[PDB]
Amino acid sequence: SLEEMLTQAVQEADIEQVRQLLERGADANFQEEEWGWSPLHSAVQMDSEDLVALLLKHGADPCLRKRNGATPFIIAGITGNVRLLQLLLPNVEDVNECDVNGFTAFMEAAVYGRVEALRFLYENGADVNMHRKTKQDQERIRKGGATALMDAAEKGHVGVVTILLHAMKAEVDARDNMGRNALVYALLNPDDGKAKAITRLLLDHGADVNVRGEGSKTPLILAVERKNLDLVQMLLEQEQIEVNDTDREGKTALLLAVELRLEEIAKLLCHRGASTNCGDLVAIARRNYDSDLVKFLRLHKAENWKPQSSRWGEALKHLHRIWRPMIGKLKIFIDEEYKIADTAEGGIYLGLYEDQEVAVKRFSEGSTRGQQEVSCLQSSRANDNVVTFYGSESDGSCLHVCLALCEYTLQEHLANHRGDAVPNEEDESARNILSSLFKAIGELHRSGYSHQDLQPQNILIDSKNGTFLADFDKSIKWAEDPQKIKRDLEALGLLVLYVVKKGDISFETLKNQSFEEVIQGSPDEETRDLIHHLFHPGEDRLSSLLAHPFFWSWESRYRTLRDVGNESDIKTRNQNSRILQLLQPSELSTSFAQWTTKIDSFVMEEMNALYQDTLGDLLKFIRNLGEHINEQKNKKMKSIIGEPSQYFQEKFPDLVMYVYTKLQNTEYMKHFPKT
Amino acid sequence: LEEMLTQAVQEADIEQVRQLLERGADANFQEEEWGWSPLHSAVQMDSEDLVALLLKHGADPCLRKRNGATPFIIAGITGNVRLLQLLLPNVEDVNECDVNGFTAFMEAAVYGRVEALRFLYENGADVNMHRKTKQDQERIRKGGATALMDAAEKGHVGVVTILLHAMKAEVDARDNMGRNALVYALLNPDDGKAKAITRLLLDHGADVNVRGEGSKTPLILAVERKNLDLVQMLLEQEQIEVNDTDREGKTALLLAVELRLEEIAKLLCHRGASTNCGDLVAIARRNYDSDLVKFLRLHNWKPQSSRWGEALKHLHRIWRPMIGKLKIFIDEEYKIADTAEGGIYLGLYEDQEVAVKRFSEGSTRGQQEVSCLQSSRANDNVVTFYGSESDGSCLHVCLALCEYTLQEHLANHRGDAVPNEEDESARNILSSLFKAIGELHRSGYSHQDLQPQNILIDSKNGTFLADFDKSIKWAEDPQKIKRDLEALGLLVLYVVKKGDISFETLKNQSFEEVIQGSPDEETRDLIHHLFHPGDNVEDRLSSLLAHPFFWSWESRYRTLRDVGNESDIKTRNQNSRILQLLQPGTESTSFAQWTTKIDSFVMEEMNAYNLYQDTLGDLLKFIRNLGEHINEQKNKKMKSIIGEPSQYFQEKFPDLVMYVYTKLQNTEYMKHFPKT
Ligand SMILES: O=c1c(O)c(-c2cc(O)c(O)c(O)c2)oc2cc(O)cc(O)c12
Ligand SMILES: O=c1c(O)c(-c2cc(O)c(O)c(O)c2)oc2cc(O)cc(O)c12
Repeated sequence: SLEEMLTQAVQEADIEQVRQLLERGADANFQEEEWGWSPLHSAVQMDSEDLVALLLKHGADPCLRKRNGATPFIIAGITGNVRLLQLLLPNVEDVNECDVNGFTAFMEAAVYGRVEALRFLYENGADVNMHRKTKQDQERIRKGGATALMDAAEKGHVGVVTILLHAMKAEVDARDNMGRNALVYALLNPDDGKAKAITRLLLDHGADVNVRGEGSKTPLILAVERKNLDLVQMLLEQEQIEVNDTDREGKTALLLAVELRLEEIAKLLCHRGASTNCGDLVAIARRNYDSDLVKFLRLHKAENWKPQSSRWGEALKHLHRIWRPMIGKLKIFIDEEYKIADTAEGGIYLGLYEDQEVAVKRFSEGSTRGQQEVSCLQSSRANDNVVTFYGSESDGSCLHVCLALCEYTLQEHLANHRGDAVPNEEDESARNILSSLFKAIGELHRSGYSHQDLQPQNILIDSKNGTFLADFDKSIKWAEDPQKIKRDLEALGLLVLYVVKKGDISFETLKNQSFEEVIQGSPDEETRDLIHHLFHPGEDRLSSLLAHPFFWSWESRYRTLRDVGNESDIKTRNQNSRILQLLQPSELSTSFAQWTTKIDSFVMEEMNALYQDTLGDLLKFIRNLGEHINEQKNKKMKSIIGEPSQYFQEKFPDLVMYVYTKLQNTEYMKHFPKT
Repeated sequence: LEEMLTQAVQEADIEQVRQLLERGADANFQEEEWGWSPLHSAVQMDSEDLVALLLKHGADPCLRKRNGATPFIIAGITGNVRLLQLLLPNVEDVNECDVNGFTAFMEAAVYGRVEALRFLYENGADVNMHRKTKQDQERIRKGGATALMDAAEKGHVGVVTILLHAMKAEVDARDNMGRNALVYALLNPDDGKAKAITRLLLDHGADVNVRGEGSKTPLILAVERKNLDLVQMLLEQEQIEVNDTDREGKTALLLAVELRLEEIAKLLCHRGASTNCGDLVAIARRNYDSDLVKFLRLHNWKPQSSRWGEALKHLHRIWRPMIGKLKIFIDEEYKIADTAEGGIYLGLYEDQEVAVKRFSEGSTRGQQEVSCLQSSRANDNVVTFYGSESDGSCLHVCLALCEYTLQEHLANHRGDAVPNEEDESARNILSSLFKAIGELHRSGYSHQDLQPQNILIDSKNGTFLADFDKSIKWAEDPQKIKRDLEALGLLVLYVVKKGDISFETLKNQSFEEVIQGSPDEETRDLIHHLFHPGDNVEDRLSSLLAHPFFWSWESRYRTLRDVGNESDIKTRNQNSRILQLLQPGTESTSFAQWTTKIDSFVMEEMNAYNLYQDTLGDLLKFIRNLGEHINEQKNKKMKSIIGEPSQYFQEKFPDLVMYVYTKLQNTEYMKHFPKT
């Protein structure tokens, strides 16, 4: 706290407290570990001649570097005080000492427009044509290498540029590692006046005008985008300028002028020999409502992008063909032709995000619902079962949310494929859809968000039969109300029935039913138990419910009953054994009590070649039946049973649930199929 | 052709139009794309002759195009007054608006056509009419702007003055967003026109405490524009609330210090702006504004990654300027790895932790990376692509942050599994790579540089593909796909061998050398199929996901059991189909005379009735019979010798799984294979 009380004194500019602590034994070279600012650094920055002299009296190193490698001498280039530079010069080895990015004290006078500081460094040996030497990470991407002339032109300091070109013999056509001269840096100053002045100074000295800057843009191209006829006139005064130069996207200087509705600039470019066959300029000027420019062009007289979606395919071809203004990276047109669905605000339309097909949800930029949607999506990019979030683009008044384009809604999807499966077939599709919903909602909870509006319209299907969660305009962070999760689990239960019933029961119908009514509507015991656990849960239950026998295939259910019936203690009917102790409950009346009286009598006799009405002997009955069903002597028996998995679940619907319940958290859990 | 003759209207040749209108061309012909009739195209180009010539032929001046604007409305844009006169006696309402609510009066304001504006005023046009648009736009509070707002946005000082005085315009009118013309004025890039209109609007009583885009006040827009003149003009109003905050809670003074505007900040303090809305002194200090620093002196984010955790806490804590949506600082503390260009650093992209690969904005490899990523967003096993932000010279590619490289990961978990345990992790890694590379091919891209440094592991042990800086579209060269499958083969061995064999060592080996390095027959066969996928490669990676390499040891044991339970194997019917496929002709394999290679005690006890023959069929019967009875009480002695049966049979006869798989691959008995 002795060194730390001296850094507080320098900021308060109490000169006496500094003298009191420098004689008390405070470190003058003490660098704070965060950014490395020494007391000598902080004094020069705030321009206090007294504190810089007082600390230099106590041996404060003027070569002491900060985190970015800048000495207090270099900082004096920023401050611009000439007598601070005088105080530090006799203790500096090289005046061209640069920080880790290559910034010398000379450059810091140019960047900040410190003329009196710039001149002092000039006569004292500072290099005017010094390129910045930075680290090898920046060098490998052609960064750095700029001079003081470029720095001064970028900042628009007309005073500094004039002195460098005349008094200090600066190279006007010097290049950085990117290949850019000071002319490019000049046209980037938003002030129209300052840019005009520096351009004149640079052109008269011989700066190359056919150079490339940001986006392969020439100075002529930058002048058009700035909408400054004066800057264009100065450039076209050179005859060697290449007017037919193309930028990254292949747009020429003339093309951008017509696009931006600049009558005189477009006229000037044509009169200087710019080619008019680089685009349909007349139609562009026609849609701009520039009658004068349309006529002027009259007197001087391939497609390949293929969309991936099938439903929206032909519509995407049109949206790519037509011209639209870009909202950042998004190409969108608000029309009934490109509408996807209606929402509580703005609706959903087709769009193109970096030439990628996306579905666009629109919000008023002030809407809290828009914020809740974009907040939840950014956290669920790692969620595989949530629609892929591209980004958000603002037009100033409309919040555009671009999402992965899907073919049909879950409600629509179940309808379109309703006629595929015979009515008495294992519904594999229902398990694939519901499981992916468990994964989406489960991982969404671990991400701290709850959907709050789970309905089949909010569940989409892509072209590859994948199911995704979407429409988080009503989502919340469930930390604020921990028990609000129950709504998603309740809606998940209704979705289990909605999907099992292949969509025949409407979701509105399911919302108006009570819990007991919904349970009755389930066709089997596996669905009834699953929905119960969703309405009556106990943080990661949704992952644990993926092992529920609902998601077991009929072979896996058949395989599991076989494997239990192969237990040694069931086959020997060891009443003392653990396995029968678990299967011996208390409970109500099961459908497999006196199970011998409900099976075909022909099968009963051949298998007895001592079955009791216990559960253990039923599974033993399944084990012997399963291993031997295909033997020659059982061909007649095989016709009675048919497919055995369907047979036992048909005669005893509660069998799978009953075995699962008793063996859930036991050693015999190992007989369950792997999940 | 008859209606396509209307192309002459574009050339505005009067002779051909009069000649073809009597030839039978539709004057109201609307092209189906946008609905531009010949009368529409004429008013757009301002042709006095063609409007009269077409009005002679009954051309409807109320005929609407796609956006609902009549040729009369278009005349508001053109500004020719005699076109308005030619159409006025044939228009029901002068305030007829298009589908967005643009009337002929408003179209004169947007384009600054004063002579058109004056004519429409005295003929009944509504000056304070708000735009009535469709309910899609209305439900997001879009539209509703007036002619005063239209003129202020475009900066036409002439039109604003006439509207405020001669035409009784409401100065404090609000749109559906809640914005007045003053907000539309401050958005004009022209400094002069914005200043003039602001004075005209303020003198009439325009509300200055209004909110625009992003809850920005008029004062805030002047500060962000860096225009001292506009700030003084606004602070001349006494009712202005100077301490009003935008959406992000930034006040007028706060934004001024951040942007290094000395005098504006000084002016705001002299007008009563609060100084306790932020650490203003330090902000001016890091801007190197010595005078502004002196002047002011006189007056929970938790990262999810574990490895990079403490570093993300610092990057969120420190202040950095934003490169679009990316917060990044190039420092050794936040370095991840070095690349051929730019290296890899930590960053925050929309407050999310991301790994950033850096390129020069001109680099073609940077373009190939961002090109391949945009196509692989739907690929679950490719690193999640967040977005790309440009700093003007550096292409920043933000990707999902992963913990360790596959090479690093195998080392860190090398000590986990006892050497004689099923390598489950190797199957999870390779399968996800097959899914990643497979779907990448379906997306039309090939990796071309598959190496373990290009395979990442997230926090949840998930494996992802990355480093698409050398990817190509394989349509130009279809057979280059085999290279990715060849590198995939080396990855199969590299992952099975737990990384002990270096990848460079494997790249210098030949095909036959690499195959020899495989420790078992399942790996040996898989690697072969990747080196020889054939010219009909197509979707071979999907078909190889059913290869017994990805079968669990339980699934292999279950399948050999299930085959041994076939009726014709238990009865040893040599004529049957099942045995003909397995045993045709009178054997070279490790299970020939397999009865002589197992412990004699197990061999004898199993013989409890014809004994087991040295045929393959009885081996599967031997596995089935052993499996069903292994846990019986009287077999406790036998159980100890074999141990885990799956491990036993695959070790004594390594080719058993491959031999059964090969013989039953495309048969009815394929059903015994595990489900995929
Ligand atoms: O791609 C999408 C999509 O197709 C639909 C959609 C919704 C309906 O209600 C329909 O009837 C319909 O045909 C499609 O909604 C979406 C909602 C999102 O939040 C995000 C999307 O990407 C989609
Ligand atoms: O998240 C990433 C990541 O962590 C690494 C990485 C980490 C290491 O620890 C290394 O040693 C290494 O070489 C690379 O690379 C990446 C490469 C990408 O193209 C994209 C990424 O998202 C990552």
